[PDB]
Amino acid sequence: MPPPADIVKVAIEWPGAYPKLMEIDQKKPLSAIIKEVCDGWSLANHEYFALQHADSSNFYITEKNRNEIKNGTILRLTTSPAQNAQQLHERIQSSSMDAKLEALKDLASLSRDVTFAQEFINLDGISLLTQMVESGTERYQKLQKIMKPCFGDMLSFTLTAFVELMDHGIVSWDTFSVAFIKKIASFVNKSAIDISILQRSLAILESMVLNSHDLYQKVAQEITIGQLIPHLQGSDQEIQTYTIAVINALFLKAPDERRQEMANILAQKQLRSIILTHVIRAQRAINNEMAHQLYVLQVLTFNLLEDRMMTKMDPQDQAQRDIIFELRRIAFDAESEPNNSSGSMEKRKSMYTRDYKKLGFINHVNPAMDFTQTPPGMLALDNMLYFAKHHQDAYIRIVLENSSREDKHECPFGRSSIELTKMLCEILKVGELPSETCNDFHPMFFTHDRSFEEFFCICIQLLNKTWKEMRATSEDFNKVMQVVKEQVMRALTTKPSSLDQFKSKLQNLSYTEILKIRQSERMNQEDFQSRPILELKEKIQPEILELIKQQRLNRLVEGTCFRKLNARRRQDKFWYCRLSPNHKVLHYGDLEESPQGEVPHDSLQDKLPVADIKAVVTGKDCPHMKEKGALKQNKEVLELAFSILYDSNCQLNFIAPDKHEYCIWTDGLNALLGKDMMSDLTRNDLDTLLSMEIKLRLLDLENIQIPDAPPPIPKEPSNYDFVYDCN
Amino acid sequence: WMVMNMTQNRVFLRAINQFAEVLTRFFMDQASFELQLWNNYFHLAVAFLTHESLQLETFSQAKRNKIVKKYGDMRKEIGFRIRDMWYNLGPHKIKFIPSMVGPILEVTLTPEVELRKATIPIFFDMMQCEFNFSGNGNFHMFENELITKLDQEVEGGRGDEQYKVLLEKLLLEHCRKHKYLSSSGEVFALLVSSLLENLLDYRTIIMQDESKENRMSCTVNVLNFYKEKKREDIYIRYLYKLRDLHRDC
Amino acid sequence: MARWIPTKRQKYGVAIYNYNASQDVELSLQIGDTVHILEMYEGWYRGYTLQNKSKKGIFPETYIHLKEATVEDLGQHETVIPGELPLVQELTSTLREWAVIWRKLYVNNKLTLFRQLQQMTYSLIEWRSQILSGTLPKD
Repeated sequence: MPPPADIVKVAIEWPGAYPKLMEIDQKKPLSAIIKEVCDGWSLANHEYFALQHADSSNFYITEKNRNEIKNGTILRLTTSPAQNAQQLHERIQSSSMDAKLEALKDLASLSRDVTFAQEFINLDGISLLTQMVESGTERYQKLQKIMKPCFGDMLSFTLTAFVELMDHGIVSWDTFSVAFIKKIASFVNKSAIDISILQRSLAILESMVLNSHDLYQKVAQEITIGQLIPHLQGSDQEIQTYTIAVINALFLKAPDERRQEMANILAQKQLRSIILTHVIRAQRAINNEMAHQLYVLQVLTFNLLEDRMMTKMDPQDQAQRDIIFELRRIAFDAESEPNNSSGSMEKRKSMYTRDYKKLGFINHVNPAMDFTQTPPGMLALDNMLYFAKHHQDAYIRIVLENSSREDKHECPFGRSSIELTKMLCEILKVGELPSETCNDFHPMFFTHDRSFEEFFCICIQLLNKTWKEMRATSEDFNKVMQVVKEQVMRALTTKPSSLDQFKSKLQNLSYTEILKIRQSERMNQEDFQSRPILELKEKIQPEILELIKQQRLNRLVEGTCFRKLNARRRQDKFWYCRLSPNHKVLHYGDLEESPQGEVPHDSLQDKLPVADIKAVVTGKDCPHMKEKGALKQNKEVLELAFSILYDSNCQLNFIAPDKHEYCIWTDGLNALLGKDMMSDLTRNDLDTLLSMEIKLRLLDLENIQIPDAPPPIPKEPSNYDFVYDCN
Repeated sequence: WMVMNMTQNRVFLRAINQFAEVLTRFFMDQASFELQLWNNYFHLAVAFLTHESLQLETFSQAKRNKIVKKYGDMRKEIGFRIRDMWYNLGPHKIKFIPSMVGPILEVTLTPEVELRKATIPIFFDMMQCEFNFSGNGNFHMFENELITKLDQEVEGGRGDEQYKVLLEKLLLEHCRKHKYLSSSGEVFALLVSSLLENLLDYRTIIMQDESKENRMSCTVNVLNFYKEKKREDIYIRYLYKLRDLHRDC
Repeated sequence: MARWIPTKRQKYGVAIYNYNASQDVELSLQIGDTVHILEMYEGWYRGYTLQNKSKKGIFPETYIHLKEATVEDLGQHETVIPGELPLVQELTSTLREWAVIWRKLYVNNKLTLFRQLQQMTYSLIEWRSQILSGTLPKD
């Protein structure tokens, strides 16, 4: 039984005054809330107060978004919005400029409501604004040179209000007049405007283009390519994004012929070169808006290719026949005599059949039957023309290559090109509306104005190289498709900058080494620290430490040669300390010079009670190092001190050759004590053994990502009924 | 080339099987003659049976899994063929004894159980046949060297305790399957099991730290066994070992 | 734990991480704990773990990665390229033997042999991760 929620606590503040509390129920109409507030506070004129939120939103209470009301929030009272509108209207034509400034600032800041905007517009606000703007054309000129900054800021606030009103669409479409466009044009034409004013003007222009088409023609009549290029000189990324967005708006609702015209103008101005030298070479904070700009410019280039490739090339065109004749002349000047250029059509058909029976074409009477399907259609003709123009050496090599293919696996150029074009259109999502959240950008599209063609040429050349290396067959079409898709995606993820460097790095890349090194780094970091991975190794540590201790004890059983104390007067310094094969007793004592090692027998001190050993002091606490008489040891053996203390009066002080053997011995002694190890070698061994074990165990999860959150526990039947018998 | 070895052992099994089938074809009850070659025949059969076994492959379970997946254990069918041949063999088992005693020991002490379960009744059959032969007297003549060879096998390191227990269960069943001589056989088997666990203790302590008293008690137990069973050879050799240990202590 | 159906398309039961101790039969399962499941349920799987083939353990479907592939990787066409996944599974068996190898490698100090074995097995796992996906020419 949840407690009733009809009672809540809310304090309604005042500006400069201390709070008073009341219980407010939002289910009842706002009229009841106002009546109860006035009754509690004994305030008359209930229609002259309202409710607004004093949080970061600074909005009033609405029937749609009153759910943000939560217990314990700052809420200060304001006057009713009707009174606010009335005082703003009174102060619009007041005698104080500071009052006008603050009133317009508040009006612009609190211009984020729709219904209150409806109420204010019901007071002929839009008409009054239009009248004061039209009559204010010559009014502000006298004081323009005096208060340009404040006037410009007020204009920016009013333009922001205009933009948000248009976004809500409260103002009618036909209410737009030429005065607004003329004023914006006058603002643009001024050569002493700040960067912000230019950005706002271009935003207004792109909004105008998005609205209709004839106004786009009007603004384009006053748009020159020579004025938007200086905007690129600015190092600010925001202005670059705005200019690119306006450029895209120029390509939105225009005829395709004018699209081609302005594309040719851009090419003759070489816009992509200055773009690459300006925005590509910048190493500042790239905005996702610029990524959207790159994506939409890529879409524009794709549409500029489609509107000329969407049509079907008629096989009956004599001009098409002449074009393909010239193309095959400049391509196949190895098997075809030059005399056929001015010859008859019989030799033309003979060359057609003899050169297309080697290129996977079935029909020999109508060779242009394959040119009626798009994409790409005539794009392949442009690509082969470009090959003949620039890659004539490679073109001739390819011409002499496919016709000489004696492996019975000749690749149909047309079919392969069509398949690759289809795959590229599918991966690049050709024909879909721009995304509102995705911000993928390819900086390599700005290297050339014909960048997509260069990309396709590099792709097909790489495919030809890989296929020549592999000598593929007709049974691995799916393999070819998947490998080319994977390599294209991997190339796109690398974010190249230049075409030649991109193509070189295509060959420079290893066989998915990035994934392996990333997996190794992630595993190492998880070993250092992770929630769902690190606990796995530390969860299971029963065998590693136990077998490490067993190894240390086996090292103790075999033993070695030890050293004695103050062995300078006919005292041998070679002796042995062997652990029992039952691992309970120690055999040690005075022995002789033994280079061989330990001699199996009973020593002088053949007994050592391991249950009576308290601990093993390591370091300067060894009693034998504290002699002040004549048997002082060297400071060099400060790293070689360890004593087996027992009886509180007898000490078993031993001498080690170097560091690692002493570490082994102290690890063995603690293992006898059943404690943690104190050897860097053990830590050296501890990491790898766990690393080796988990490296062994991770193969089950290879090719499968491991979720971080704990998987849920799905329901199970309560009964243990076995449909299939166990065992 | 373990694969070469296992293939060779498979074809060895095939050769032994065809030997058995041709022997059944033309060495029946009419051919009571020339049966001395069966001695060396089964001698070689066991000599082949005594390699490539569970403890040989015990190093890693993967070897056992792969061999049971490809071939399965062959020593099992070696024992099965031996036991069915002995079932079909005939009443001339008396001459087998001084020869057959040695070979059957290793299959007696197999690491496995199930084939040993199926094979144990051969001891019941040979004991009743020993009574058939030795009704004109006693029949120590198998059990003596049986104990001796058991003695030798455990000294080689193949003794077990729960195997005894299963032995005792089986021989209790056999005594229930038999008549008044069952008491004789069962007390003999009591001696057998007690001495076998005696030597099991000996082997499990001869690897541990020397204690020198449980081993000596076990040795005097084996001395009681030998003096009661009218045998002296291993008795004198083990008292020699006792004298050696005394000298050492 | 009812409604269990025989199935042969789940022999490769891939875990996620150390499973909770909610079930007594279930433990902190290791990464390479492939469960050879012989029973099929909508949201759970009980089968034989690799470490203990004689003990069953009921595992959630959300904890089980769907692997229809069997040891025979051509009957279900799981192979990225034919004649390669048998190599990967025999390599898995090889490394499961490497387990007992390094287990027995520490009984005796084989420092030179141990270090060269470390290098060789390092290259081995490197090449296995490299060829986890087959997309190279046959040579």
